[PDB]
Amino acid sequence: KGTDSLKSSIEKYLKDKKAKVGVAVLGIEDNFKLNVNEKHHYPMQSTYKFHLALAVLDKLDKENISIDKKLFVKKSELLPNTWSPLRDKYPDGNVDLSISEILKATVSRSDNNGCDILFRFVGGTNKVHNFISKLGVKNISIKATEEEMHKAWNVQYTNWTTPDATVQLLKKFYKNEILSKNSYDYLLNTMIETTTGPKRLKGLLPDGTVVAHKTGSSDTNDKGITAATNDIGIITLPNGKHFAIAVYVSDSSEKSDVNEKIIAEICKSVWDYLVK
Ligand SMILES: [Cl-]
Repeated sequence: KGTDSLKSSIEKYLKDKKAKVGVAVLGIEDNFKLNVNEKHHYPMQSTYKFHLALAVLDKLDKENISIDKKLFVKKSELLPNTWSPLRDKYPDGNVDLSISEILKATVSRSDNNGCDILFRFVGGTNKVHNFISKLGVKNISIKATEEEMHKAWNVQYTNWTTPDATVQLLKKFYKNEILSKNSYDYLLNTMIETTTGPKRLKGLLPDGTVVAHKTGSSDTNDKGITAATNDIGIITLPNGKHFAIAVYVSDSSEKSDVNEKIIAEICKSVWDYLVK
C-alpha cells in the first residue's frame, strides 16, 4: 500500500513491455522516494547534456566568467550529418558565439555540436565525470562525446547511469545547491523553454503543468532495438510543490510511440498518486 502500491502498479504495467525500463522519483520538498529496476545501468544519450551544463555553469561561476562570453567556433567543429541547429544556423562556422547561445542550443534543442564544443570548454568528458562524482552522486559514467557516440553502436552504452543517481542529481540542482543563483535560474529556464519530448513526461499531464526536463534518444538497430528513449526532470504539482523523476526505456523492441507512451504513462501514474 501507499508507495508500494504504486510500485506494484508500475511493475504490472511493465510486465508485457519489451524493454528494460528504469524509474526513479524523488520528492523535492518532501520524503517521497520511488525506484523501479534501479540497479541496472541505463544509457543516457542526450540526457547527459544536463550534466554537461552543470559543469559549464560551475566553471563559469568559479572563474567569474560571464555567460555572455564569446567563443570562437571553428568550421571543423560544426560537424555535418548530426543534429545541430547551430550548424544549420552557421553553416560556414568560424564564428564567435556566446556561451549562452551555445548552452541554449545544447540543453533546449539537444545540439550535438554544441555539446561537443562545451565538452572542449570544460576540458573533456573526464572533467565532467569528475565534477559530477565530486558532488556526491555516484553511479554516473561519462566517457563519450557526441562525435564519439556517432560511430560504433555500442559507444552509447559507455555513457550510463542509474535512475536514482539522476534523481539525486536533479534534486540537488533544483534546490540550488550546485550553482550560483544566476546560473541556476538560467539553466532551469532553458529546461522549461524546451519543446522536446511533448509525449514523454509531459504527455499525459494536465495542460499548464510546468515541467523542466531534458530528453534523450537513440537510433534503432537492425534487430529492431532502440537503445534509449529517455526523459528526466522536475515536475510541478497542482499545489505548487515539486518532484524529480527519471525514466529510461532501454533496449526496447517496442515501437517508438510505445516507448514514449511508457514514459508518459509511468509519469502519469506517479502524478496521480502524488496529487492524491
Ligand atoms: Cl544549482
